[PDB]
Amino acid sequence: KLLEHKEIDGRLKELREQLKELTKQYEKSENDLKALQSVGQIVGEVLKQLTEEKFIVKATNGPRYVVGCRRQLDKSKLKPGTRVALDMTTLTIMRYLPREVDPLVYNMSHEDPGNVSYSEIGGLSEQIRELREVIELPLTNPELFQRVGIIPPKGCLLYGPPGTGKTLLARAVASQLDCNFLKVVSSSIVDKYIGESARLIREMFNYARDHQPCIIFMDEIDAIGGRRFSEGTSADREIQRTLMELLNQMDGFDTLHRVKMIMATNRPDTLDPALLRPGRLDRKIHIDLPNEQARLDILKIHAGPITKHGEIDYEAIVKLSDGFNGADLRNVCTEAGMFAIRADHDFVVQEDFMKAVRKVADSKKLESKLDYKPV
Amino acid sequence: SVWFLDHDYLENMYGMFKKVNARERIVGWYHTGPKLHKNDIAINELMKRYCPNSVLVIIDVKPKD
Repeated sequence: KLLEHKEIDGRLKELREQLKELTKQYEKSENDLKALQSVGQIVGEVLKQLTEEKFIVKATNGPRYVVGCRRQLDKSKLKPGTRVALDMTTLTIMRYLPREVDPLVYNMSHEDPGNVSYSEIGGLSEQIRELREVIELPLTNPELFQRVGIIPPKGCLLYGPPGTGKTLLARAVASQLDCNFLKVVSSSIVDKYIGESARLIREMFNYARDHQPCIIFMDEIDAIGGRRFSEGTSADREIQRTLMELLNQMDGFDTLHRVKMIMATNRPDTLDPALLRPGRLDRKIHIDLPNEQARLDILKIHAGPITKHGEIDYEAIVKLSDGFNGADLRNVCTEAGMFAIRADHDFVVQEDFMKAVRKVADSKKLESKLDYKPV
Repeated sequence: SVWFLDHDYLENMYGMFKKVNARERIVGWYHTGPKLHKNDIAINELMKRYCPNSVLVIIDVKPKD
């Protein structure tokens, strides 16, 4: 009776829900029709402002047309170098939109990662001491340096054995200052113009200025496509000219936000004596070969992400091979994992690490593709 | 009080005109008769129903100075 009538009302409510879905379909159709009217806008970049009324712009495809702004186009935000929307028929600025893929620029931007671990390879005797002390005083107080009147030292050079302080501890400094760093490999910086390399470095310096904590790191500065070009008939020392240009950029024209452009690289074969002079290179920090007791500590840090039997004498494994490389010690751990993979053992026995160390000892004996010496 | 507005003409023409312009929407109504008639407010209430913030434009077909 009344309950049956309530059930009929429920069926009507289900029909009402279907009507709401039909209304949603009608709303979608209305939106689609409204969309059809829009005709798109040519994407172009403003070359320059000819006048407040008209700005010269170039379409991405290539034809350039002088164009005029539309309504409230915020001409202050229409400054040249801004991507703009151009009417298909009118060819006049419609809106300011900035979107660039910038793949090469991304390599020159924040591509470099920072290693969170304070001691990935340990060996922090001066790394968290001298290196931290020189960078921290300007970073904490540029004004204190200004009271002394000495220009805050722009950068320091971590000359060291390759791999042990070069492959690792390169991004450990980023954790020490607790900020992401920019890696000046210079492969992205030198692309199609030898002259543009300094200008691209200036763009990176401006990006570095954007973050006061971020510190420029000139890691692998010599590294480039093929090999670094020293003075020669086919190719001259463009990199050496860039280094002199870098000295000019570091002091005076581009120094702000207490950002340190540390040349912490043992990659360059030759170090400029003028650069060594206090100011451009106020202090140089020397990474040192491991003390073996230090290598045991490095092996423990590398062993941290490792599943082991637990009957492991790391000192015995360290004594068995004097690799003297943080990467080689990491290799010992990885090869021990390969030995563990053989025989399907999730745990790694001490013998597996020792077998890996013997293979690593052979790798320590034979090395190739190393042509970089500090000074 | 004897005022008639055709619902069908307003709805059908507006829909066809809206099909020609998505931007186009009912925004108000226009009348001549420079002295505003008392009936205008009643017509306005129907106009208010069609458009949330509609306006009346008293355009004069015979221009003056």
